[PDB]
Amino acid sequence: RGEYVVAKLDDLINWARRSSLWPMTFGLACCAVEMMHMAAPRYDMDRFGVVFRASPRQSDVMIVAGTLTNKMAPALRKVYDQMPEPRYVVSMGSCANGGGYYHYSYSVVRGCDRIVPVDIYVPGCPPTAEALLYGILQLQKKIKREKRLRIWYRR
Amino acid sequence: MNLMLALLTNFTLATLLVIIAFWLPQLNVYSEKTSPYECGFDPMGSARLPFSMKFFLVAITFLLFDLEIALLLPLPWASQTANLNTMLTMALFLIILLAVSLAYEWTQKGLEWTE
Amino acid sequence: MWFEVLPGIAVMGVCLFIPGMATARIHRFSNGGKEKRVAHYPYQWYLMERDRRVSGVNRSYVSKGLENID
Amino acid sequence: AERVAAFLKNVWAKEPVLVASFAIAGLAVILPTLSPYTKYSLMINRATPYNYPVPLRDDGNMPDVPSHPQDPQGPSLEWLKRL
Amino acid sequence: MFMINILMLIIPILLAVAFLTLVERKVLGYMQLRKGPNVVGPYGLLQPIADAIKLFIKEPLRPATSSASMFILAPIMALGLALTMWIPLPMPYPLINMNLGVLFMLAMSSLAVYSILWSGWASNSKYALIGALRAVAQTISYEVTLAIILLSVLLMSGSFTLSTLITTQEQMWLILPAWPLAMMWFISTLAETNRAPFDLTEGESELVSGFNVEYAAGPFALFFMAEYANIIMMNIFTAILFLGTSHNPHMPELYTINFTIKSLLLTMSFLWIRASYPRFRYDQLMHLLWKNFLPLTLALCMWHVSLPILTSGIPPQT
Amino acid sequence: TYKYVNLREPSMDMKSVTDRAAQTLLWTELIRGLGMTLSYLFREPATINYPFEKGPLSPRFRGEHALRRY
Amino acid sequence: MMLYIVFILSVIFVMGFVGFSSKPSPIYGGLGLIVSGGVGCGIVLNFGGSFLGLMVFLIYLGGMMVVFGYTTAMATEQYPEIWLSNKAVLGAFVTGLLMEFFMVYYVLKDKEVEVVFEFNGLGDWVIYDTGDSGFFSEEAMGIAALYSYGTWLVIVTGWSLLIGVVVIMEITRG
Ligand SMILES: CCCCCCCCCCCCCCCCCC(=O)OC[C@H](COP(=O)([O-])OCC[N+](C)(C)C)OC(=O)CCCCCCCCCCCCCCCCC
Ligand SMILES: CCCCCCCCCCCCCCCCCC(=O)OC[C@H](COP(=O)(O)OCCN)OC(=O)CCCCCCCCCCCCCCCCC
Ligand SMILES: CCCCCCCCCCCCO[C@@H]1O[C@H](CO)[C@@H](O[C@H]2O[C@H](CO)[C@@H](O)[C@H](O)[C@H]2O)[C@H](O)[C@H]1O
Ligand SMILES: CCCCCCCCCCCCO[C@@H]1O[C@H](CO)[C@@H](O[C@H]2O[C@H](CO)[C@@H](O)[C@H](O)[C@H]2O)[C@H](O)[C@H]1O
Ligand SMILES: CCCCCCCCCCCCO[C@@H]1O[C@H](CO)[C@@H](O[C@H]2O[C@H](CO)[C@@H](O)[C@H](O)[C@H]2O)[C@H](O)[C@H]1O
Ligand SMILES: CCCCCCCCCCCCO[C@@H]1O[C@H](CO)[C@@H](O[C@H]2O[C@H](CO)[C@@H](O)[C@H](O)[C@H]2O)[C@H](O)[C@H]1O
Ligand code: SF4
Repeated sequence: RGEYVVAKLDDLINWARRSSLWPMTFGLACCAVEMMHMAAPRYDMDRFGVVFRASPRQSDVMIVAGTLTNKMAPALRKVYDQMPEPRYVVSMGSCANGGGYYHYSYSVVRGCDRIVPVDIYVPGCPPTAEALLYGILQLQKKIKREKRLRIWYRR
Repeated sequence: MNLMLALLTNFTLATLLVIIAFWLPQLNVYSEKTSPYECGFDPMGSARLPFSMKFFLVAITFLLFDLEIALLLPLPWASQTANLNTMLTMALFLIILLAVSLAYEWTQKGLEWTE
Repeated sequence: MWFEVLPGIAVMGVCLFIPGMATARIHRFSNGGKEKRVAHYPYQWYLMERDRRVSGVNRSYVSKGLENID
Repeated sequence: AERVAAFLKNVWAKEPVLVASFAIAGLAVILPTLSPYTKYSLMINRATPYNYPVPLRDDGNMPDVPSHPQDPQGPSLEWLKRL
Repeated sequence: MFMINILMLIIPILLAVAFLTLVERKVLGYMQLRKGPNVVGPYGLLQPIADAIKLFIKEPLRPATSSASMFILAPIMALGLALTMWIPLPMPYPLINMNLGVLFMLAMSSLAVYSILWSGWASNSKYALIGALRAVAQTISYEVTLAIILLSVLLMSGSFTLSTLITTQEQMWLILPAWPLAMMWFISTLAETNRAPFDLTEGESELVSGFNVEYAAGPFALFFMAEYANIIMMNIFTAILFLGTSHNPHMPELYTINFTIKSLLLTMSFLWIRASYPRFRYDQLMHLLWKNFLPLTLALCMWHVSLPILTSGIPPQT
Repeated sequence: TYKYVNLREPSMDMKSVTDRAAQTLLWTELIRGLGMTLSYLFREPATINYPFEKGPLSPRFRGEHALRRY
Repeated sequence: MMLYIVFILSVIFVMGFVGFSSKPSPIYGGLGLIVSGGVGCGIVLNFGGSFLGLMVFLIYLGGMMVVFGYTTAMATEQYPEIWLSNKAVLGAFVTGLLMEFFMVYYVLKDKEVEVVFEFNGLGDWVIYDTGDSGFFSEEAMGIAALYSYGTWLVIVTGWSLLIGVVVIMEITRG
């Protein structure tokens, strides 16, 4: 039965991908400090298989951790496009979510979702390191629910 | 034949892994994705532009010193000679001259990189 | 705790043990239960070639003792 | 001696690596002449038989050449066994 | 049977490399007051499997400016030559018994450098080029001292055969009479494997990812496997050189167990060192080797030519 | 008041100079740094088992908003 | 087929020479020289010269790495030339390959060939020595004799290498 085989292969590729999320070493402002605390010993993101890698070529997740300005927007889009696929975007904190404290400024992008597609929004200013971790585990469960091979089988 | 087989297997295995890597995943190729990486901004100038070598003199000295080890590597075999008086003198003479050559390049500021 | 790093070390240790163990056992299997003959110099290869001729079965690891001298 | 001794204590403070190098290289150059065991190195190297010892035609007047390898005449390695 | 012997060599190597990645992450984690992987499989035992699968179903990228053929060739060279470095290793019997096994390992290590130079150059990007030229500097720094350090040790063993080192060290480890050379050998292997505090060709904090910055997915995994394979192999080489294990011909597995423990501990020390020190500047590495190790190595090469001769302890040729 | 952070002249006596030579040649201060990371390997890690364990908070914590009733 | 191993390596040897003699970018010329160094090592090894074969490979690997560094500094252009990118380079490349292909095809057809000078084509193995069983490597014995017979060779090579360091310092101090 192909349905059974593709279902199990979906679980494997999904499991491999959520178990090995490598965020891009990419942070913008104060939200990036709480992201540092998620890597720090109390939360130890690395224990979930979540490992920062500087090169976009070797990253699976972009965590937009801070305010995105108009001057920075093209560079953020550039390094997101240079991520191979599958790739995911986590929006962290009010600034990245929708502009936040600087929403009405002439120099700020009102939410990073105007520039890139976003999989998870983590609320807070900043979200606590635990809140960000909750967002990463929420991303993992979203990847767990993906049905790439089951949909291909029924195409 | 064993050596040739072992080499062929190693590089065949590596080549197969690269074939899988390119034909297994789902691709989505477009211009911006494959553009060169420079931290989010476009590069200024080609990466093929000349890249000055500040250790150029040590690199040339490496060629001469790299050849000295080819003269010295036979020393374990030369120690099996009955003519040990000559062999020891010549063996020390070669190493000393290498040390003198290093000392000269050192004192004359040849090991310092160009500023 | 630190001893939770051991399971990965044990798995890594087992993998590094296999190549040496396998090579030793494969050598005995392919040389009639003995170490593989080592031929670093022409003399040793000459003796091995003579063993192959003397064996009668084209195997240099098949030894012939006094039973073969009349 | 003071100038050299003062020079020694200076290079120990500044360049101990180069002090060790020259000290080590010096012993390499000197000790082989002062060692009493250096002579055995040639003797051992000479006693290793890489070649077949081709026999001599017994012309009837070489009394110091052994007829048999276990005869008294010829070089001996008793010195080597006690080494 | 020989083809089976080859497979029982490289498949375990790849498995050991995969689980070394877990061990480094755990060892680094606990030295950093955290845990490292402990979710993906019990005690993180499945973490390497997820990473490998992830990378090989990830999209590989060929950069627009890149030289296509060289870009593909370089990672194949890296892994293929990393595996080749293992075939002459006596554990206690080598897969390929060589007369000049040490000279074979020197040559194969020199050839592997071109997998860094060509990957960096073929990428056609500035951070990759900078990383590649750091490898040129690194090789110039350590290669001369490394060969002459080996020579001095081999003047006590008498040959370039790796199995002879087992015989040489039957009574005593070579680290006793050659601990100064062992110290300088150990640092050179760190520079040879591009390991901290000599991780300059990658130099993450400086070059993002250096020579492999443009590599993704499966091609990236090949460079990673090659590096960790070389870390283990270089520490097996060190164990044979300086901590020789006794070989009982009738119980060869006792050698393997003892020799494996020594190789593991030496590999752990690489992880230990990475956790402890800052990184060298790549000109300071060149001056370390040329102005410190090389003077001392030349002097000790002289001493180890004379010492066998003056003590009448020259090793046998055979 | 102030203090100098880096203003000290090393002693130039023979014992001190030989202590510094041993440090240079035998890497003593680098070995000491290895001891510190070793001691950490054998300490209990600070990691908590999220989401089964939670970081501590206080009654003043500012989180998600809510509209209340009498 | 394995009996022709030396001939097959020598064919690749020439192919590498055509690679860098057609003079593409020195990056690729260096690659051609490295291939020839490896197969050249393979050729010398099959005549009993393990040390000579490995040594020449070891020396040229170091040499071409220094050439690689100097290429990126002093012999680069915006569009480095592969063999297919330049008409002169491509013409030399194909001309060399065709000449080699023809010499190989005919020498393996007649088990002999006449390309200016007469070359036998029976397989290089026919000329090998038949009777050896010494407890040593003859090439190793000859090389080791550098230090007991070649005192004069040691002096002139040792001096030349020392003068080489002195000379490059002078030449490069503008
Ligand atoms: C250290 C070595 C480790 C190596 C590990 C190797 C991986 C082991 C795990 C294998 C799991 C199965 C692979 C599934 C991943 C496929 C990638 C993917 O997700 O694509 C989604 C796609 C989804 O496609 P789609 O049709 O639904 O839509 C995509 C197109 N757009 C964007 C327009 C919507 O799945 C497929 O297209 C095919 C799935 C096939 C599943 C069977 C795999 C067969 C692979 C053979 C390919 C033929 C080439 C030869 C390659 C070499 C063969 C080994
Ligand atoms: C009978 C007479 C006998 C004659 C022979 C006598 C010989 C013995 C006496 C000679 C001295 C022996 C010791 C020689 C060891 C090498 C010394 C050396 O080169 O290190 C010094 C080097 C200098 O660098 P620096 O301190 O910055 O300042 C120098 C100023 N130009 O500084 C460095 O190299 C620092 C290295 C930095 C990188 C270190 C990272 C790893 C540190 C942990 C390694 C622990 C050691 C592990 C060894 C394991 C071996 C298996
Ligand atoms: C810039 C130029 C620098 C030139 C440097 C030249 C350094 C030469 C230093 C002297 C080294 C040799 O020193 C010399 O070694 C030989 C052994 O080899 C010793 O020779 C001694 O042992 C050998 C065997 O080993 C016997 O055959 C010999 O009869 C006996 O005298 C000498 O007793 C010693 O005087
Ligand atoms: C036979 C083998 C064993 C013998 C060792 C052979 C190598 C000998 C090398 C001797 C080097 C002597 O000449 C060397 O020249 C430079 C001048 O630029 C001196 O001085 C310079 O270098 C040192 C270190 O780089 C600096 O601390 C110093 O501030 C600087 O002025 C070196 O302190 C001296 O060591
Ligand atoms: C154990 C006995 C053997 C000991 C052999 C030691 C030989 C050391 C050779 C010099 C190595 C030191 O390398 C460098 O040498 C220069 C002199 O050349 C020293 O500098 C020295 O210069 C001159 C003497 O030449 C003095 O007036 C000066 O006061 C002194 O400092 C430096 O302190 C040192 O940086
Ligand atoms: C990437 C480019 C690579 C270029 C490589 C160039 C290789 C050069 C061509 C080498 C081919 C030599 O071809 C070799 O010729 C001899 C001819 O007797 C054959 O040897 C033959 O011996 C006897 C002759 O009676 C036959 O029974 C046997 O079938 C056959 O093997 C070899 O089987 C063949 O392998
Ligand atoms: S959301 Fe808050 S903490 Fe985060 S970058 Fe904006 S202002 Fe700073």
